[PDB]
Amino acid sequence: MIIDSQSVVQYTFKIDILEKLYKFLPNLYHSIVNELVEELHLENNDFLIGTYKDLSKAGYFYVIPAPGKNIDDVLKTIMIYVHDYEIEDYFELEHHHH
Amino acid sequence: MIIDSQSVVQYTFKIDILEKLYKFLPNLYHSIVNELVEELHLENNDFLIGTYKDLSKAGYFYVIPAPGKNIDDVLKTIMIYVHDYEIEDYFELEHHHH
Repeated sequence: MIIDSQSVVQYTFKIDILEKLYKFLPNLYHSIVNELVEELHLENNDFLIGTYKDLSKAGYFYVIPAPGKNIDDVLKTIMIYVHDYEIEDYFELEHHHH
Repeated sequence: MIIDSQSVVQYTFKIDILEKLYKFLPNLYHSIVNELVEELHLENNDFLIGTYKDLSKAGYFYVIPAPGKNIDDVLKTIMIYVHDYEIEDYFELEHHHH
């Protein structure tokens, strides 16, 4: 059974480029964020990550590192996966939307 | 970047039959607990689980459910995997050790 409990930290990590993608191509944003979260979970066993329900927090992720896992290492891993989508590419065509 | 943080709960779940296995067949215990943790992580994406470094806590696991995940559901899942090892079997032969 459960015999004890203690507080652990849950971080809110803002990923600027994803928040901006959401503002411009929300549907693409949804696709990328869900593959991102799935792949991070499939390839990493030492942290939890997820989106928030509030759309005002689109682009923000909750992050919970396992005991003994360095939060800053988790962020580096998340960003490596994020950079791989080369989201910068999309903003180059945003002007067609004016 | 990190823009906020909050406290989340980390539970200590004692698994009696594993604690008892550790007391009698520590090496088997080590093998089972490490496959258990690996399989729970591979097949479940909504909670973190792990052993503690203190051997006095052998048989106890830290458990951190993702936001919105019901801790009691996590325990049921853990026990399903634990029961599958049929650890009761081992204690039947413990008397040969007297």
